[PDB]
Amino acid sequence: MPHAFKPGDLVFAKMKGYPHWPARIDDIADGAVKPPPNKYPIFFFGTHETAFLGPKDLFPYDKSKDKYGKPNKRKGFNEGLWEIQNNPHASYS
Ligand SMILES: CCC(=O)NCc1nnc2n1CCCC2
Repeated sequence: MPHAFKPGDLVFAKMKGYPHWPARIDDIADGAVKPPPNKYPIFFFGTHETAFLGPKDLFPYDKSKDKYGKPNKRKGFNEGLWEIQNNPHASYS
């Protein structure tokens, strides 16, 4: 059965106006800004941006990749597909 989300989990993450996007749950570094309650820090592959999202917008990657993991015209998306498949746990700073 499923656990709660934890840092390192791979997802497609949904935000208003964008396609379901390759992303990971991030850790919060010591001394860095924490997310609001009930929100997770989501690192978006390709764009390398971070937003705070709750589980309603987080789709586990294994289950969802058949539907959401196809090339898209949006800036950063196809780079993001490469990252989530080939080196999802790397430093992208
Ligand atoms: C998250 C930061 C933001 O609002 N910038 C717009 C934006 N541009 N590409 C993306 N995003 C959002 C999430 C999918 C990747």
